[PDB]
Amino acid sequence: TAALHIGHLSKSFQNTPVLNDISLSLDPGEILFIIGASGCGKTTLLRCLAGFEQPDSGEISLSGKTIFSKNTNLPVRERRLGYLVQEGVLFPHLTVYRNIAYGLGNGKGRTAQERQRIEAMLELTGISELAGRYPHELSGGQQQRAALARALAPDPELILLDEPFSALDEQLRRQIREDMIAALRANGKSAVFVSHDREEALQYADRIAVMKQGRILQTASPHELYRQPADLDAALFIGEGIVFPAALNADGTADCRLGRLPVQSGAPAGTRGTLLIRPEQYSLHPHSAPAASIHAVVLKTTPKARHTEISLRAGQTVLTLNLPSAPTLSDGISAVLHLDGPALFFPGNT
Amino acid sequence: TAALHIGHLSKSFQNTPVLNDISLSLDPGEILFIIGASGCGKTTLLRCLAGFEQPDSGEISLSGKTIFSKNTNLPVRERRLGYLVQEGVLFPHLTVYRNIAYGLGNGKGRTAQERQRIEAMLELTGISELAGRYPHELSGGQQQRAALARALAPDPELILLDEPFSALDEQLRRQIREDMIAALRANGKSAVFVSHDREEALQYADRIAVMKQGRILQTASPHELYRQPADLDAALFIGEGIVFPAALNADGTADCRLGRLPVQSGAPAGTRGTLLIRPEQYSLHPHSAPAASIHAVVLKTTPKARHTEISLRAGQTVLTLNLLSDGISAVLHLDGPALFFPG
Ligand SMILES: Nc1ncnc2c1ncn2[C@@H]1O[C@H](COP(=O)(O)OP(=O)(O)OP(=O)(O)O)[C@@H](O)[C@H]1O
Ligand SMILES: Nc1ncnc2c1ncn2[C@@H]1O[C@H](COP(=O)(O)OP(=O)(O)OP(=O)(O)O)[C@@H](O)[C@H]1O
Ligand SMILES: [Ca+2]
Ligand SMILES: [Ca+2]
Ligand SMILES: [Ca+2]
Repeated sequence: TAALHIGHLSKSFQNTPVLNDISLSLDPGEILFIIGASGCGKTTLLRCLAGFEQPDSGEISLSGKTIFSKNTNLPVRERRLGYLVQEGVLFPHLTVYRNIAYGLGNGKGRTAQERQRIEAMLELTGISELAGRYPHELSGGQQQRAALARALAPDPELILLDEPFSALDEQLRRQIREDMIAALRANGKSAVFVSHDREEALQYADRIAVMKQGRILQTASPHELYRQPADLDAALFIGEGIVFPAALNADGTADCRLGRLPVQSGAPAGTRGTLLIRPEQYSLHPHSAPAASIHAVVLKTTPKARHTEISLRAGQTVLTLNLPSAPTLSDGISAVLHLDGPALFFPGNT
Repeated sequence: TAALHIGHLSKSFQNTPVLNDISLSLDPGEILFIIGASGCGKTTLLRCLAGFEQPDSGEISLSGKTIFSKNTNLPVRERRLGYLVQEGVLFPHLTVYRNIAYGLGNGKGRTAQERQRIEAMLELTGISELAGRYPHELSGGQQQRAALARALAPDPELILLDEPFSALDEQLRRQIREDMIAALRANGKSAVFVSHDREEALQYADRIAVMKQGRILQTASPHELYRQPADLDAALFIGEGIVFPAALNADGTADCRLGRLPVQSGAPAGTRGTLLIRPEQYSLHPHSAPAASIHAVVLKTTPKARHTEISLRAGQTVLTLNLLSDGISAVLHLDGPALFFPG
């Protein structure tokens, strides 16, 4: 998948303003991430789209149909989208299986086709052995995965996922996220993810909308957000940074306590502001010979948002490395791989 | 702080084993992190400590007093610890102010001392302007912080914190955890945190217990857990790693297709195994000319699991970086330009 457009949307609770003149589009098949500080309005936005909250002005359209505006306000039932709530509350008196079955057909999961879709959701999320559990019989991350499976089962053209993975250990989240998003993309599905995992957003988002106090500071690709953030607030939200008051010079540097540093800016010389350094930009020299120095050949370089993925031939194997930046090889190909420190060795009774 | 002793503790549900021969110890004022894959038994362990669940076997003692055993089983209200449940669960019919007041004195929050302590908790967690709200008027991360404020207000000698920060954006979680753990340490408090944030555990834990399928895989300092893991299983849970089939040599190197690499092991030469390299150990050379170079002097050097914390006098600042004798001269390089934001 669905297109979505939200135009000038605003929402207040009593004297409490929360969404302030928000505009946002989602293209068919697009994976959009919405991120921002606690309390900035993410869940309220999703609830306004799904019809659980009523905006007090603005417009919302979904796949070419107005669903909210000065003269329309469709019931939740008439809004063709899926919405995994941040609470992920399951029906207490239903089994995991029957929770997942709920949004398919008559809800009972008696048909072979339902059984097969439900089992596929259980396998994706790694909870097949818990199909007969009731929700009170589950850990926090097991309950989270069952809620995710139930949301995903009907495979809506648009799905809104409000922190679908926040209770899950890293390796688990990484597997589910990759398998799930590949499958959404394979099927042309549109999705909006709320996340506060910076690496997740940078890796998987087509575009990221960064919110602050009910407004959108910036909506951009991961590469543009990270390297060309609109604001210092956006820059600090998307990554760690070390900041100093600074005065811009005319030669592409700025002065700060640390020193005179090259800086990306087109503002006039004499502008005052703040300069930000990413911790990965620093190194200290000289350096000891590395534990191992190996000769390597660069096969392929692929820029990502905040790193470059390098394909390598070193010794007699090929590795892929993620590094803050690419090496300068007068050759374009000839490099030296360093290992810092001993590796670990495990005798592996496999 | 209060010391804690858990001894050969187990628990099954129905006929479903969930905690299996847990032993675990906490010295006064120690900060322990418990981590492990989803379903491994972290919350069940905490519930058994707090008396919400009853173990089948084993002993729990608190500051030297046996609280669970074959012959003893102190009710919840009698166990002198605080416990922040992974759901948080605020009292829905009380404001945030009265929720945080609840564990102080008569719960009314009418004494100047109570008002002061509630203000301290509202400020630590950044929710001062929400203190008049009810829980259903709050965002998920605000509800989480109010629940944390409520649990921390009585300042118990032992506090159990099951995922107290999981709904919070990075800057917020960093500030709250730095301020709060510094305060706990300054006051000598003992704390057990459950987390799945690896950096967090490695930075703040005095020890980390890694659980797997109901058992303790390894309990150790962050340095030991990360640099001497018990298990390729434990190694990969605590951090990333690139692996290679390798064969052990006798000079403390291992053969693998990448080369003859120095390795840490005591095993017998000839042992075939897996070599594991952490991503931080890799670099590719040569690097580009640096955008800038700043002369620096090393002030101090604090070893951590994945890096060393170095204090440096450079230009006209002191900078502290995660990246050598503590008085040496060195040069800081900056790779690429910094960003500049007009005021
Ligand atoms: N009534 C019950 N019957 C059977 N198993 C149960 C019951 N209650 C909990 N469990 C199981 O106990 C195991 C441990 O649960 P616990 O909540 O302690 O895990 P956790 O480590 O805190 O998980 P997470 O990281 O997902 O929060 C889980 O596998 C869960 O399925
Ligand atoms: N009934 C209400 N009355 C007044 N303010 C409310 C009410 N409900 C929510 N809010 C406020 O609206 C703002 C947006 O809340 P929302 O749940 O959308 O935030 P969020 O970005 O999802 O936050 P988090 O990251 O903490 O989950 C918050 O500051 C919250 O306190
Ligand atoms: Ca939210
Ligand atoms: Ca748990
Ligand atoms: Ca070989």
